[PDB]
Amino acid sequence: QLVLTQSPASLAVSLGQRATISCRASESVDNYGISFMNWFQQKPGQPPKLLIHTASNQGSGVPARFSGSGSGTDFSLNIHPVEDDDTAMYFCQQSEEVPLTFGAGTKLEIKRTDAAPTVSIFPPSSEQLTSGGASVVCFLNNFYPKDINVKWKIDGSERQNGVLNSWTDQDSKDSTYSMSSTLTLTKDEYERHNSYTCEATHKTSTSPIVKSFNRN
Amino acid sequence: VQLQQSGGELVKPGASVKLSCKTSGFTFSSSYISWLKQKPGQSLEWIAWIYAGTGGTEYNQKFTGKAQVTVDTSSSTAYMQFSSLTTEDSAIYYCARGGSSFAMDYWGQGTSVTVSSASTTPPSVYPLAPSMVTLGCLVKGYFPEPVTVTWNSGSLSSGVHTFPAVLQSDLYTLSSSVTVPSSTWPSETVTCNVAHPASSTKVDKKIVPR
Repeated sequence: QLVLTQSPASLAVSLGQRATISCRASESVDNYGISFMNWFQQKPGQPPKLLIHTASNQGSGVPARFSGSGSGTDFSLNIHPVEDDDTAMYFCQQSEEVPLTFGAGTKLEIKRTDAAPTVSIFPPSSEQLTSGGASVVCFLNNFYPKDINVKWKIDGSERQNGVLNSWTDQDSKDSTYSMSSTLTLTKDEYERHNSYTCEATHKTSTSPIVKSFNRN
Repeated sequence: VQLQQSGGELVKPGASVKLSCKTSGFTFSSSYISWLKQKPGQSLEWIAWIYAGTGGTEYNQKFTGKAQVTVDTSSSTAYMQFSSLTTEDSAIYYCARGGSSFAMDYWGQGTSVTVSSASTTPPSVYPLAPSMVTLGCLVKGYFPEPVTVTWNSGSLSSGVHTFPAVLQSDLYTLSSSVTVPSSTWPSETVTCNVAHPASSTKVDKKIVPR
């Protein structure tokens, strides 16, 4: 089975600049003086969409900002200029030999200026406590770049178990990311402590970004 | 050109699904139809194709046995029967026009198969209450996906973040935040509207100050 190696795993490109993605097939996808290399763009929740077929030919309604190149085992997708709508997964795909095989895919994101996250912390609702559980919720919204780590502290001591994180993809309007972090405890443990802290480390600051409340 | 795929399915392990793909806008006799699998956050695996004019099939060895692909030429429809289903076959399944040397230029919208032992369970909905003010909604303990969340019946759209659901302990949890001007709340109502079709549940939670 043909293995397609894509690179990089993800890249961030500024509006107007050039995005280049590479695909290395473990083996030649040439037959009949034709390279059977295809490129797909997939936006979240949507089916893939063919960009380039047979290495260098446009898909229907695919503008010339998208161009493929290459022969044999080395292929490239060029996007120039990159536009706001281009954030997506990009897959190369070979139709030289059965089984048809895809690269693992490259995530393209729009590079924008830095943005500190807006952090919000919420104690468990009194409704939730009547069921015996307690979730403390932290929203870290509208930040860039995407890299971020969240730590929880209870009366100042770090708590790692019971933490659930979820993230959004890059917002198509302002190009930021958002993150939800939920610390769940029993009602009884929750009510034994006072101070709850959501702590984020982000490029925006050398120091942790801290939001807390006292159960008082 | 269109490929209309059948609706999503929740089945138990050891079962079999019949996925369908109704096509129009091209000569069906003359084209290849491929079936593909894609797990959340992963790449695509090609399962099989059928050439509609002859009904001949080619299968990816990684799935052979599990998949059977046919066409009904009278109705421009392709089928895939996918049997001995396990939890690891939970994924989105696509049909696409293409196969052999022909790139896959038109795609169906995807059919979401979930293979689980877990029972349908309705969500618990919790208000998150605290210049801009952030409010929220916590939706916990439901199955299967999806639940949807809107604010103010879908009229409150800007400043909303709805986060992908995460599965823990065979039940899903998701959250949604909304940020509004502080002059606007609590003077004006903000309500979380949660829908879980699988359990025929609709829940409206008004966010009121603590």
